[PDB]
Order: sequence, then C-alpha cells, then structure tokens
Amino acid sequence: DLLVTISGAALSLLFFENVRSVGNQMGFLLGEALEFIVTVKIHINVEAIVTCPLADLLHNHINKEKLKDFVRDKSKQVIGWFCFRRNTTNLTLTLKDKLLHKQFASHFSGVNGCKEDFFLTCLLNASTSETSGTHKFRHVFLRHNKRGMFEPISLKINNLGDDASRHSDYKPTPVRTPDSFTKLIESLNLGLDSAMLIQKAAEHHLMSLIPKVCESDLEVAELEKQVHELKIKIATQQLAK
Amino acid sequence: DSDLLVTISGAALSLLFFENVRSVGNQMGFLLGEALEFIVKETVKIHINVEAIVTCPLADLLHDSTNHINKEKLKDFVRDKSKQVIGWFCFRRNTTNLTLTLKDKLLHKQFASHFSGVCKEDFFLTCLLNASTSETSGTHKFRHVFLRHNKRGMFEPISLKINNLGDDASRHSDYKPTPVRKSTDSFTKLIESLNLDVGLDSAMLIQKAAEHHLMSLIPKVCESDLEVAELEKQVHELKIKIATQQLAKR
Amino acid sequence: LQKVELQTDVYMVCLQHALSTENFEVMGLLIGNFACGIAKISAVIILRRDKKKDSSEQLLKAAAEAERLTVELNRPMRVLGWYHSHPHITVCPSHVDVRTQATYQTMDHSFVGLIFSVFSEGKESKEHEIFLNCFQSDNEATEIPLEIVHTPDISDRCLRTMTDLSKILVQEEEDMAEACKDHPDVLASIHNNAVRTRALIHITDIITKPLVQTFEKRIALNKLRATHLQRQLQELQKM
Amino acid sequence: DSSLQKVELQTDVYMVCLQHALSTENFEVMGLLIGNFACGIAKISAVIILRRLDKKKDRVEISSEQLLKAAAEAERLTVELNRPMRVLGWYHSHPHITVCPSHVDVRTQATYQTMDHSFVGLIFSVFSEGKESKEHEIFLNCFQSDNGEATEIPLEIVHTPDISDRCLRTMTDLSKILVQEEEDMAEACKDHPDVLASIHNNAVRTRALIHITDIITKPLVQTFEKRIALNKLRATHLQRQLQELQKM
Ligand SMILES: [Zn+2]
Ligand SMILES: [Zn+2]
Repeated sequence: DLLVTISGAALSLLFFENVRSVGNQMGFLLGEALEFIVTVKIHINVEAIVTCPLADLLHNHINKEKLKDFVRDKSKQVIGWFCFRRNTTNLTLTLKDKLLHKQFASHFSGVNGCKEDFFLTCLLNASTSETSGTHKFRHVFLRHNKRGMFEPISLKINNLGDDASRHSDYKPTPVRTPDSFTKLIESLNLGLDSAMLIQKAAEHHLMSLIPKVCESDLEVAELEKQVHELKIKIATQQLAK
Repeated sequence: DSDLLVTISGAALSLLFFENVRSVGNQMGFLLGEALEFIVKETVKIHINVEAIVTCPLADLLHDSTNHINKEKLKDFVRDKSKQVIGWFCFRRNTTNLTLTLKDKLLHKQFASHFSGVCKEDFFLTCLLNASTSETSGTHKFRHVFLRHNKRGMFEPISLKINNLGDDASRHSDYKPTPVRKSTDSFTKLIESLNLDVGLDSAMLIQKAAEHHLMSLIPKVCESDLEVAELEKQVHELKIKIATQQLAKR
Repeated sequence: LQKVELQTDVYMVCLQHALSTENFEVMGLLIGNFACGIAKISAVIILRRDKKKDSSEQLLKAAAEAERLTVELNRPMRVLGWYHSHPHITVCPSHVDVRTQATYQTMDHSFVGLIFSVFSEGKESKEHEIFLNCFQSDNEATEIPLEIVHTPDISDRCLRTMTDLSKILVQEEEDMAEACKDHPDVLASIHNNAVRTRALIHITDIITKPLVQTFEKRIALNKLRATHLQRQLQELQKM
Repeated sequence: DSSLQKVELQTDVYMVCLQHALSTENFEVMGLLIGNFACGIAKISAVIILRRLDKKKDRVEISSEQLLKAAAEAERLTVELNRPMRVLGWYHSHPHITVCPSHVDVRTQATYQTMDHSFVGLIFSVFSEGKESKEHEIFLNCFQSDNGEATEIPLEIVHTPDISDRCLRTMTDLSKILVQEEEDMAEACKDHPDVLASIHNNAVRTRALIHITDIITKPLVQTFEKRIALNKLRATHLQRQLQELQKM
C-alpha cells in the first residue's frame, strides 16, 4: 500500500510554524517518494515544509503563474501541501480543500515533478478545552483515489523504537541530487570505524549550521515585518483616497 | 548467598539426555564446565556453564559394602579433568519423583568436598534427572533440575537457562558484558590456530572454519565411540561372571 | 501558579524530544522566569534517563545552565518546571506523575509539569493525536491554563538543545560499549562491535541526519521566502 | 499386518531431534524420520533436518519438494547402508507449549496417513520450566490420527552403542541451514546506494552470523571434542579394569 513517513525533527518544525502562526496557515510539503519490492509498496517521505500566504497565490482560483514565482526551483521536490486551522477539532475535507488539492496536484505533476496520484493533503488543527490547560493537536494525510474519493493514508513517524524501514531488521534496497548529508559522507572518502567518523563529521557540521539558521530567521522575520507593516499603511491610505 | 544461574547449550543437554536413555538402568556421572562472575547494577552474578558430561559406574568409586567414595579411585578415574568438574548428575528410570534421597545428598557432599578442595563448595551442582512413560508408552516424560548445597545446610533448586537462538543468558541490553577476570577453550584454539582471531567477513570465515573442523571430528567421534563400546562390553561380561561366582559361594 | 506561557521554539524542542522514541518515556526540565502568577518558560534542558515507567546531578546541570542564561540574557532564568512524554498512553498524569510533582512543589512552589502524549493513531482512520497537558498536584492532577507564545524565530539555545539529544544518545552508547571493551571471547568482541556499529548508524539515521536536513532546508526555504518578500517590498515601496 | 503397532526410535536419532528442538524457543522446528517398517513396527534410524521459512504459530507444513528430496535421500541410504530405508514419519517441536497435538497437527497427520497409513508423528515439547520449583519438563509424544482425533502410538527409544555417522552429520547441517537463511535475507539488500544502510545491513548480518556460531556451531564443536576426549578417559579406565578383572 501507500505509506507516508516523517522524522520527529521535520514534524516538530511543521508544528512550530503552525502554532507560531497568527491565524490559519497554508503551505507546501517537500520530500521524496521511493518504491520497494516485498507487492510494490510506496513510501512517501516528507523532509521539510514551507509556509505560503494563500492570498498571494490568487488572481478560489489558484494563480499558477504566481505559484511558480514562489516555489522557484524547489518545485521538483514538492510532494503535497498542508492546511492548518487553529480553532475547531474536525479533520474533514471541505470543498475548498478539495479544489485546492486538485489544482496543486495538477500544477506539480510532471516528468520532473511528482506523481499526481500520490499528491498529499495534510490537514492539521489545534483545539483547546475550558481553562486551556490541555492542548489538542490532530493531523491526517489524504490522497485522491481512482474512484474520485479522498482517503486517509497511514503516517509513520520514524523514531528510535520503530521506523518504516523495518517491514527482518535489514534495510531493503529501493528501486533506482545529493543532499548536504550525502556530500558529507563522500567528503570523508571512506564497519565501526566508518560509523564513528560519520557521527563526528555530522555533529561538527550540525553545530556550524546553528549560526547560519539564526541569521536566516532574523532576515526573513525582518522582511516579513516590513511587508506586513507596509501593506497596512497602503490599506489605510487607499481607504482614504 | 549470591544470585546463581546455571547455563547449558542444546548440544550438551541433548548429549546428556542421549547418554541417559541409552543406559539399561539408572545412571550417574560428572558435570564438566566453568563458573563465571558478572557485576550488575551493585551485586555479583554467578554463571555456571555446563560444557560436557561423562558417565561413571558408582561402584567403581566405592570402597565396598558402603556408599562411601574411594577418594583414590575417584582421582584415578577423573584424572586431570578434576579442574573441569563443576558438579555431578543422577538419572533414574520409571519415576516422576524428582526429590533428593539420602544417598544422593551423601554423594553430593563427598563429591563437593573432594572437588571444592581442588570451585567453591557453595555451588557444586547436583543434576537430578528422571524418565517416565505413559500407560501405552506413547508419551515419554523427561524431568530434570539443578541443585546446590546452601551454607545454611539446605538443598535449593537453581534456575536453569538453556542457551538458544530465541533467548540466552548474556542478555541481561544487546551488549555482552565482560566477566570478572580470572586465570586459566577448544573453539578458540581452533580460531587462534587459523589466525582468525584478528567483522562481517570474519564472522563468516569463523563459521566456515568451524564447519570444516566439525566435519573433521566426525570420524574421530565414531572411532572413539566404538573403542569404548567394545571395552564396555568386555568389562561388563567379566562383572557378571564374577558376580555369579560370588553368588554361588554364598 | 496561575498561568503558564510556553514559547513556541521551546514547545518545538519538547515535542521533537517526545517524537524521538516510541517505546520509552522521555524526560527533561523547563527553564524560565516567574512573574505575577504567570510562568514565562523560555528555555529547555534535554535530560538523559531507568527503562521502567519511573536525579541530583541532572538538577545540578540544569541549575548551572539557568545561571549561565542569567549572565548572557540578563534575565532571571531558573528551573521553572519539568516535562515528560507519554507514548501510546493518554496525556492524563498517572499516580507517579502527581507524586513526583507534589514533592517538587515543596522545594519550589508553583512548579509546573508538562506532558506530551504522542504516537496514537486511530485504526481505519489514520488520524494522529498529540496532547499537551499542563498540570499541577494538590491532593490528584489539576489543570493549569497554558498559552503557547509566538516566537519570530528559533532561539540559539533551543537549536543547541535539539543537538544535545544526538550527543546524549551517542554518549549513552559509548558508556555501554566501554563497559565491555576488552572481551576475551572473540565471538563476543565481534558481536559487541556489531551492536555498537548498528546503534551509531541508528542514532544518525533517526536523529542526527534528519536534524541536519531540517536545519539545512530551513535556511534554503527561509531565503526562498525572503526573496519573495523582497519583490513584494520593492513594489509596495514604489506604490 | 501393515498397521502401526509400535515405533522404535534409535537413541542417536532421538538426540538429533531433541538438539534441533532446543535450538530455539520462539519458533517450532521440523524434520522428517527415516527407517524401515517391519511387522507393525516402525524402526527409525535416520533423520533429516528441514528448513522452515514460515514463522506462523500453528502452521507447521512440510513442502512437496522437501518430501521428494527426503525420499531421494532415503534411496541413497539404502544403497549405502545396504538396508531398507524410507520416510517413515515427521517430527516437530512445541516450545513453551504442551506436547499434545493441536487441531492442525492432527489434520496434517491425517493427510499423511492417506499416503502411507503407518506414517508416524513425533512431537518434542521443550522449554517448560516451573517458576518456583525450577524444574524442567521435556515431553516426547508419538501419535497418529484416528477418526479426527489424536491417538497414542507405543514408543520405545532403542539403545545405540554410538552416535551414527549420519546422525553426526545431520546435526552439523543445522547451522548450515540457519546461515543459508541469513544469506538469503541479506541478499535482497545486497547493493544499497545509502551508505548508512549498507553499514547497517552489514552490522545486522555480522551479529546474526555470530549468533548462530555462538549458540549452535561452537557448542557442537565443543560437544564433539569433549566426547572424543571423555571417551578416551573412559577407555583407559576400562582398560585398567579389564586386567584386574581378568584374574578373578
Ligand atoms: Zn508519566
Ligand atoms: Zn504442533
């Protein structure tokens, strides 16, 4: 069958963006799909997420031209999209969500893109009870089936106790763009000795990214402010013009 | 006392059961192996592993008319294997009873004192085995238990762990802890002789070498089995001979 | 003990820590400031742990870190509370959760406890549930109002706290490997090295590598959004 | 005539089956029995250890191909030993479970009897210990299928003065089969592009191979060598006795 896999790191980042958001949030799912012989099962691993204002992608009709200008060259790795609704606790798919899933699945479907049948729609919500001491977060992955009806997909959070690779203990080879990690593996020019050199090189590279992350966050936050404040200024001006 | 665990492999245990079911009547012998100590999180564990067994007619070790061990006869039989003796076993037929008798306890103390003087007397082992069968003899039952003589003068049962592929005694995490170092192994001697001690490929090469060596021991086992079997035949015929001559004189 | 305000970046670290393992309860400590009844949680310590569902040196390192935050951030940073995860288990505090919390309130009043229940997927519906419960103890578990305060970024300390999990897991593996370093049995030696090898690659594949990807792609996706804002800002300025 | 009245299992064959059953406490092992069937008596003098890829709870099935290979082996034993040899029966183990045949076991045995009538079923119950008494129990049940029910067949474990050459070789095949099973699993993930996965798979394979060597192969080496050494200990003891008893 079809399986969606994700790490705790990426999932925590998605939740981080969702909660820190002002109101409802929308964005896209980046990752990669792999096929495994066992029948033919497919694992769709989401690696990262990016937030995007829906109002900056409209002319309920999606502007495909303006959509391209946002994602840029990262269109090849878009495997889906997500919608975050703060209030309510329902996890059902509305009409707009179906119309948005359709256009998004159509736009990113291609030879270099992802398969249209396997395009993802992630629903997320965050309700709270009386006194607001217990916070509830529910989420689900959906796809458009052949029958024309959307269906829930199994999500597997890869962790220390269990992961999707264990379906035996051996890691089965999948059916045949180097990331920053693979390039690090190849940089060492390589049993146990290899393993120790990986974790050491990975830790040092990890600590070097920390100052690089902070400067990117501060930059995008400063720009996000200036744009928001400026649109507020023009709105008040044109309302009196 | 201290936490004690007795361990044994399927091969060694099967050989014991094999040697038991062969015997015409009851049977006894000695337990060969090694004791090991392990520290755990703040106590110490005792692992006594049975590596092999050897049978012996009890009358070959007794003075005569008494159930008292002839220490000289015992030394001459065991020879240089006394350092490996970690206990003794007793096998009985046609009974489900698994309780020590007075004669067993008496033999236990003598075997302990003799061998403990040259392991410790606390954990000298007594393996009590039996074999019974159903009414139609369609179902055969085999019971066994390990025991030791406590400092408080009690005979208490010890936990037995049969090391198999499903679970073994080394798993207290997946790491195999190093035992308390002590001074003074057929398998490692094979590895050292083949320079395999110095590891995916090593694991395969050691296995292959073990298979090759195992295939080489087979004709030697047969040769030794037949040699003893013929000797067991001649000696037994002489025993029955003199037992009937002594019978007629009475 | 009137209300608790948790920062989103600290919320992320705690959740990321809870999503690390599925068969064990993970734990840690909360650090911030306490004002007029409200607790402004701003920091987090990932602690190392007892396989069962149940220290001094850990509180020592936490209090030392909280003191270091007071000299770098120039704000009264101290150990405010503690958090632990509930995998395949309801978010409701158990009998030991209230017990441990009760003893902590004696040492420090208004001591807050957080519980992250994770790994609960509904069969034939594929819906996951994650609860965050802010609780205290009086006699039973009592619910304290919780608000997750927005952060414009992820703190330098929070990013480093995420990296501490990978370091701890590796260190925990070295302490086990060193406990049986020189084994006289060659088969055991090959075994232990194989166990250690699989374990290190496991930690890397599950925690370290995805954390590198998460950080690396975040920088890539930030600048993607940043460039998008620049084009908009340029047009708005002209208007 | 032609009715299973009694089964005579040689002690050396008994040791092999028991050793096979004691190899694992998580899954049931299986194999086939070889010998000759005389006047109502099934004399078992050989045994074939089989490979079971299935890890199901009650589903102990011997394939058609395995039966053919066994019969062929039984044909070779006739030429070698100059004695009638044939697949007489089957055995399997019951780890942590009573020795009594399950519903599936009786049904499976019944199908065998449609083929051979006097087909024998042996069950070895292992790994059953008392929590307080610390006593262990091993059961051996010889059975057949009557009118949909299990019925006892009289069993006698016949004494052997030695362990047969074939029986020795049979238990050396166990580790070889186990290693072969592991080689087939690591085969499906032989050339992984991911370096982390390659290191992982090799570490998994290494641990698995060592596990078989530590649990199965090494003890069998020790058992064989000790047997050789302890027989010489007994032989010299009997030799010294033979002189003193030859007199009177
Ligand atoms: Zn708890
Ligand atoms: Zn069965």
